[PDB]
Amino acid sequence: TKGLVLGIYSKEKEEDEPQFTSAGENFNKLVSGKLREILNISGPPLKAGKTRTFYGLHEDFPSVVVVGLGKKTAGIDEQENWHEGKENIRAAVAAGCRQIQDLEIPSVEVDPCGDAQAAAEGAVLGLYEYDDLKQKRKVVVSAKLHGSEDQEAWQRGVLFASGQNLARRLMETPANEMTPTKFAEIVEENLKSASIKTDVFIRPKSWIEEQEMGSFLSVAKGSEEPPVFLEIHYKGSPNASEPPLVFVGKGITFDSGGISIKAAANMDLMRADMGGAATICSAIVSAAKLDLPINIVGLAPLCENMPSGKANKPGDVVRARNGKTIQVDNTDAEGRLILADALCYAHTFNPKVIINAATLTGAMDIALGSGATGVFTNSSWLWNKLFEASIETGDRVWRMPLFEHYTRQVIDCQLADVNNIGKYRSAGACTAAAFLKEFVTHPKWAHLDIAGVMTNKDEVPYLRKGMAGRPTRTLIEFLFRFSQDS
Amino acid sequence: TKGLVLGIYSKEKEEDEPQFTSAGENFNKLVSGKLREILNISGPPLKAGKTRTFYGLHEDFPSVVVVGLGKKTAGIDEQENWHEGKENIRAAVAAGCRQIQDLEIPSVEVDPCGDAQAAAEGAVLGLYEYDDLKQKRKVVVSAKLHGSEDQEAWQRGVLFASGQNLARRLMETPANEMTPTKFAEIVEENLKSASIKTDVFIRPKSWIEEQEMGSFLSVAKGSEEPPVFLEIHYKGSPNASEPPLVFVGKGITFDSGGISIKAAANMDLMRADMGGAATICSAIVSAAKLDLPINIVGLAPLCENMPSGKANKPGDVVRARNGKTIQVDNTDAEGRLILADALCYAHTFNPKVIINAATLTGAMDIALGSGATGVFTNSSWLWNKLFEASIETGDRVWRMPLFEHYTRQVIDCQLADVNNIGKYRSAGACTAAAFLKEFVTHPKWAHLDIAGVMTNKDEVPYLRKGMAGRPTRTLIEFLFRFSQDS
Ligand SMILES: C[C@H](CS)C(=O)N1C[C@@H](Sc2ccccc2)C[C@H]1C(=O)O
Ligand SMILES: C[C@H](CS)C(=O)N1C[C@@H](Sc2ccccc2)C[C@H]1C(=O)O
Ligand code: NA
Ligand code: NA
Ligand SMILES: [Zn+2]
Ligand SMILES: [Zn+2]
Ligand SMILES: [Zn+2]
Ligand SMILES: [Zn+2]
Repeated sequence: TKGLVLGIYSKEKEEDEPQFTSAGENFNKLVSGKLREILNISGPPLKAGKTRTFYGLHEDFPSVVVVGLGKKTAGIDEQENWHEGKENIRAAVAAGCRQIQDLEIPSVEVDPCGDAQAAAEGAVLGLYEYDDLKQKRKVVVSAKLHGSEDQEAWQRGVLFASGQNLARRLMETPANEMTPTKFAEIVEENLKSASIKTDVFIRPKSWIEEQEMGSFLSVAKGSEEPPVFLEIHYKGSPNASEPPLVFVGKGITFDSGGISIKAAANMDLMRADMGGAATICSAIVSAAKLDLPINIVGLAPLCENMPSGKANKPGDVVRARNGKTIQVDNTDAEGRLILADALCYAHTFNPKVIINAATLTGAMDIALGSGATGVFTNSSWLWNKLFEASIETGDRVWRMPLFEHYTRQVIDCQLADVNNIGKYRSAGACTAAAFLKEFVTHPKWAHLDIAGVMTNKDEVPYLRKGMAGRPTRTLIEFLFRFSQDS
Repeated sequence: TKGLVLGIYSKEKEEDEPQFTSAGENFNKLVSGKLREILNISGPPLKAGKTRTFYGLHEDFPSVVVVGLGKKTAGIDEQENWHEGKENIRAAVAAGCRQIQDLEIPSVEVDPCGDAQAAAEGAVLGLYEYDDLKQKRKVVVSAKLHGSEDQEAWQRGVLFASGQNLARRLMETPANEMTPTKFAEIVEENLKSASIKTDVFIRPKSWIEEQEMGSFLSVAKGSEEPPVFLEIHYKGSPNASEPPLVFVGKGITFDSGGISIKAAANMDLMRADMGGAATICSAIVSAAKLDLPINIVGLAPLCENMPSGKANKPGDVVRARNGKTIQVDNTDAEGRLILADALCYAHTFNPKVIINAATLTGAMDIALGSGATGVFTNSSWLWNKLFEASIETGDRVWRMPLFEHYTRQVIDCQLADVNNIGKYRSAGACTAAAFLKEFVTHPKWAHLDIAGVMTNKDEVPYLRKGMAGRPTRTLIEFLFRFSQDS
């Protein structure tokens, strides 16, 4: 059994009937107009993201799912900050593929819908499900481009989507499996499979201690799970000495909050508190697969945050790699602690830019939810590049303020140079960002608080319920454009 | 006794000593160099916002307070989104005036510090205190410009600051005094004192019922305090038919949350839940005092949100003026309910723009705190105008997303067209904004969630602890520039 997903646009006022994509019209022609005929008979027109299934139209395609693509000329939506057409395609195709999968069809050919990359992303992101630990699973669906004219674009979409799906897998996987060591090993095998122009160092605790990362170590010690500092190098630049772009990701494989223990409700989701590491590492893996002509370094401090007889204690003062002391008033604000040391280390690479990602604050979720990743940056150039890339990917970013106003609230510290929690409970994502900035001197640094986009329920149509792996594609697009432009 | 506030800048590397402002150097000359001499003797240089008091330098000024103005050439700070020099002046002067007041001196002359408006704002905003109900009060200080060359700029500052102080007074005043009726009467007398080219209508409940404002009425009915719909007109345009700019403000004189009752802790601050009305009305009063050549309409639905035998009940469905039904799942999300009707009414004026302000969500506070007012708008032109004005005033704004992503979460309603609370608890300010947008069809609408800037502790140096009256000056500046530019 082989399924087929075909797109149809919303009817324009000047048109007598909704128009099929080129593939749709061709298939209709192939079946002597039976597709149009049955679609007409089926009832109301298919709107954006809606689907309808027709059976027995062609011996090779017992199941044909037509999906609504919305307005054919839908481009950049000035109000939504994204290319609407691409988003329509991703959603429609995802919906179509899910329908094919529900019919238990193992193979599906997908209409490029005028944008093969978007179509591929919809199919690949849409079909993804982390079901490795389930006895009962949906049929594995192999999605392929319908036709052979948009191959590179289609594969580009598969690549981008696969990068995000890698992040989703890493985030979704339970923490007892996805330990710091396991995460590092999976990223290592993926990066090495992507290109041999790579180096991966799964730095052990001894190295971390040697690097004087007391902040990171303070978080890790509460747990019996060994911490690791993942360092990955992708040497894509023609010039080996070319300064690299450095990505840093919060890799808390599991966050119980530590002594400042979290509430039980939905704490299981904290297995994705390493989403920052997942997204930046996956983006680098994808950059390597794209063979981007740039040098990139990925840094991911990985550990668990657990309560125990040797765990971080509220009030404890720890020393970051840069010598700055930190008062750990709340052990559940551990992401900024490990990032302090990772960000310090990031400067040793004399990077062109430093971008960190982290499921850093619930405040970010309360601020923008899953609508967009919050971006704190001291460079409007960098903000604009990330923003422009997000318009293309649809995985939106929204700028958040890096004001001294917030810095003042974290450096007002009773015992040390900086407190790991603001003196007020307001603007949690902003004070967390201000804290990170105290460990950054680089002129082009961007902090992405992805706590709000850590999961998906139904907000992003082409992502099934679960860890979202956002905004991996936006980072990939950013890297791609940087390798071409910047 | 008459005090004197003089400014001194931070020493530049090329300078041999920190430089006084023109007024400072002149005074020093007047006292034969004794000011410089004593300042030198006093110790370390005065940094931005710091002050030092010197006594007996001149028979007419027994107390002279020198204040640090920071870098003389401090201009627009690209990272802080404000004119740093103006902010330095406001803070320094406020500090100086507070010192003069502590010395119980009733009159103070203030150095224009190279920017008389900023100096005036610092003095007027800085000295303000709502102490009408206190037996023990600080000495009333009369601040005046030192010299007579920067009079218009100084008075402009006093005007802007007075506008904000009016908002602060309205917000700070206890709700049993600042009732809907009282608020309306105070705004009325202030607007009428500002210009005779005005009309004020304190619309009674009967009018509100006539206007079919069922949403607004649903909120008000729980309380015995009569609701009023304040409608103010400022006819500043040379052309009476010139479309007006319409401002709308949430005027909940007191919010107990209603049946969805609030927690006791700090609920007293909800006497400022009419801050939206306070800021937009005050801005209009100030626009009138500035005699801006534009037509402006101010709309402020005013009422209390109280629990009682006839109060809004969770689940109740009310009908807005535009016929849209609203499911009131949480009676404490009442601001959007009254704004729905006010925003609908705003369209009847065929306005050029519609800007509403409201202490709408705690989510906004969690998002940006008092760092900046969150601005939701469907017009980048409008956003940019507000942003540019905020750079000048220092009362910053930060854009927040108006995405369908959030709309979907409020129109997913069990009983009606729209639910007054999102289906998820994330992005509270965004879903609240999305709710408002369902009552807006205008192409240039901006919603300002000022919940985070409702109060000040010490974030804004020139504002004493209490209701902040923000971002009144930014609205005034916006209006001023619009009357000149747009
Ligand atoms: C998503 C983050 C990172 S794991 C997180 O859970 N935080 C960070 C801080 S916020 C915070 C909460 C209360 C007082 C001070 C800060 C602690 C914890 C929390 O919200 O209680
Ligand atoms: C500042 C605002 C306006 S008065 C406010 O207090 N809200 C608005 C809503 S948010 C909300 C809270 C829980 C569920 C749904 C929405 C209710 C109340 C609150 O936070 O509990
Ligand atoms: Na995980
Ligand atoms: Na009040
Ligand atoms: Zn935590
Ligand atoms: Zn965490
Ligand atoms: Zn309320
Ligand atoms: Zn309220």
